[PDB]
Formats: sequence, structure tokens, C-alpha cells
Amino acid sequence: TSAVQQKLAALEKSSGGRLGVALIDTADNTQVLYRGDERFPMCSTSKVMAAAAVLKQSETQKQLLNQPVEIKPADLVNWNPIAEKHVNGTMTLAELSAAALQYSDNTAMNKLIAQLGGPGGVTAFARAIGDETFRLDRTEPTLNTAIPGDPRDTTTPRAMAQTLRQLTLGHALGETQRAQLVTWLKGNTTGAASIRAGLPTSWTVGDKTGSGDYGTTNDIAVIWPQGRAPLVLVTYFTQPQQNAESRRDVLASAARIIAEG
Repeated sequence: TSAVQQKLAALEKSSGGRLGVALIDTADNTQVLYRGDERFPMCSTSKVMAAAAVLKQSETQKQLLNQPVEIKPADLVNWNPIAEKHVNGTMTLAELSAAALQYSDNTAMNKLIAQLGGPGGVTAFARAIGDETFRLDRTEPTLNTAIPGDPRDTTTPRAMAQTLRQLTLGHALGETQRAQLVTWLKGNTTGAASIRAGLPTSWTVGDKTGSGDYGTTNDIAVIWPQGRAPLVLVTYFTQPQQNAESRRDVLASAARIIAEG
């Protein structure tokens, strides 16, 4: 019930939905949590785990990121902004990872899942790095159904914040791979209205957004304030109505509240 809690609780109450927040400050390893142990549909934020797991593979298969992967008409799903540009051609695994992370391409995510042996291979990597909460159960696009109470394709804010810190600031990946993940997250094109919109102008951000049914609107971010040790912030949001519209403003507002405490 620190000052931020009542403020985050008030934001949630004004929003009509369910808000989950987890912050980690690497300067002193303290944490702020709001519904930190409740499950939320991850939606596209799970693409970070899949991309990281492929990077882990490339620590042994050194040229793996350069491997071409055919894009067939049957591979296309519901949102394929980059993969649709390469049907009947190829994209490398690096290009598929970038398309997944920076444009939220769902065909690209499915190629990453396939490279890992299915959703259980993404969950396997989460276990290998100490995340016992993350579970990926479906491919795209069905992982976004975001049905209330459904444990499939969920994690908690606390678990995802620890994971993102290990991948981007810790040593869960090789240094080359960590740098590549950071470059990918910083190049994200879909995050301008989410966590980034609630943070000071001078802070560098890498993030992955998520969106799904029930108005589910998510963002997970690694944040470098200037003259200060980096931060990790997860903001998850979902709504009672299956048809609810996106609420990226809630994530911006949560980030601003966090950034003010």
C-alpha cells in the first residue's frame, strides 16, 4: 500500500479492467508489484521468450540466425505484416525474430515456435532460465483468446519482469545474443503509446507490446534512464468484455505512476 499502490489501484478502478504491474530497479534490486502474482494473458509479449530461445540455440549453432526459412502461403495467419512480403521466398531466423519482435508478426512467431519444437519448447526455455510461471500452450493466433480464467498462454507480472531482466540485463543469453535482443527491442515499432508514452523523454526503452481479446493490452520493457541504472517494467491489462477495445493509455499511465515513485 505504498503511495504507488493506491495510485495504481485508482488507475485500475478508473479503467474498468484488471491491471497488473511489476517493476525491478537494478540500482538496488527493489520491486513494486500490483497484482504481481495474478495470471494475465501474455499475447504477443510471449514473443520475447520465443525469440530469446532461438538466440539461445544460436549460441551453439553459430550461423543459425542466418538460416533461410521458406514462407509458404499456408504459413500466413491473421497478422503477417512482414512475412506477407516474402511468401514463396525466404526470411532468415534473424529476420523472423525481428519481424516478430518489432512488428508483432504472427507468422514469424509461428516460425520461431516451430524452430523450438512447438509451444512446449518455448516453455522449456522459460524453465531452463528459472521461470516456473510462464506457459505457452498455443501458436498464433489462438494464443490471444485471453479468456478470463483460462491459464493457457499466461504468466504473472512478477515472473515476466524477472525473466526480461535476465534476458536483457543478466546472463541468461550469451553476450552477442543479449545485445541482439536489446537491439531488437529498442527497434520495436509498436510501443509508442504504451509504457514509452508515460516515461521521461530522455529514457531509452526496449519493449514488446501485446494485444488480444478481452481488450488485453500489455507491454514489457527494459528502461535505461540517463545517469541511472536500468529498470524493468511489466504492465498487463485485460478487460471484462471479450470485445473491449485496446487501452494502451492505461499502460502509459501505469508507467508514469511508477516513474513518479
